[PDB]
Amino acid sequence: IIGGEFTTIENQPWFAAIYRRHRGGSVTYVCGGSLMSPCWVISATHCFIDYPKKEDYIVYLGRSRLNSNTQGEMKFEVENLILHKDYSADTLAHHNDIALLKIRSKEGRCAQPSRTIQTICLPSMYNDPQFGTSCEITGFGKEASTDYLYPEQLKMTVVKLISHRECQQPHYYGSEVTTKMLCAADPQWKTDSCQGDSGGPLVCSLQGRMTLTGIVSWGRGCALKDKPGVYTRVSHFLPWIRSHT
Amino acid sequence: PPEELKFQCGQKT
Ligand SMILES: N=C(N)c1ccc(NC(=O)c2ccccc2O)cc1
Repeated sequence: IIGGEFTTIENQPWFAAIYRRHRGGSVTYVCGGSLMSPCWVISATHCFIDYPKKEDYIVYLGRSRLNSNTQGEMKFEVENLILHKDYSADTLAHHNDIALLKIRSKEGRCAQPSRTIQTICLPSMYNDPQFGTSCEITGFGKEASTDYLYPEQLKMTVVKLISHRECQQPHYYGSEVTTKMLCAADPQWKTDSCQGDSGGPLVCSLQGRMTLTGIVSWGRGCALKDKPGVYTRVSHFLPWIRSHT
Repeated sequence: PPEELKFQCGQKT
């Protein structure tokens, strides 16, 4: 996240950190995700597409730091890895960029609630906040586009939803943005999601609940003027979500 | 009653 503040998992208890094992000994961060129900985490297909080997990923819940442990964290293996079949990537956009991970611990259970592990709510069919709404994003992604390392402390920031009319202006993204995407930016193009933040949540208050309104998907550069962050529009994937969980 | 019921989506404690 470019800008923002450092935070702790208690402020985003549904955030899930996904890593990949290289039996050579290292475990590297891949993407973020969100806990939907005890056994299901939702993220973005583009984080897995290149290596759909579920057995090589590890998912942690209740984590405030990237490579050190947090007291209360839970470790899970990926029992099922569901990618969208109509996922497609083009020069910038990722289409149908949503994925589901069914988790299981070594004891054979799913997540349990704690002050650091909670689920986030899903929107009602095709129901979104109106543009102008401030939503927050969280993640362990880059703090500057030129960095080649990820921060060790979790970060969060606030961005506002913008209209499709504004985002589809030729000098923003044109027709690369579809009705199945949402754009969110900082009025002053100072804070934004960036590389490493994919798969994580765009949370807004909708009908009185903190709802998973979007999943970090793509963007040109990070915090660039007229280049908003683009998110998968969760409200338009509810049937898909329901069919598999 | 079972742990799962304690989940309350969207609530920060
Ligand atoms: N400007 C933004 N809001 C933005 C830009 C890039 C990414 N992410 C990536 O490009 C990316 C690519 C591969 C793997 C993970 C990523 O986060 C996420 C957000």
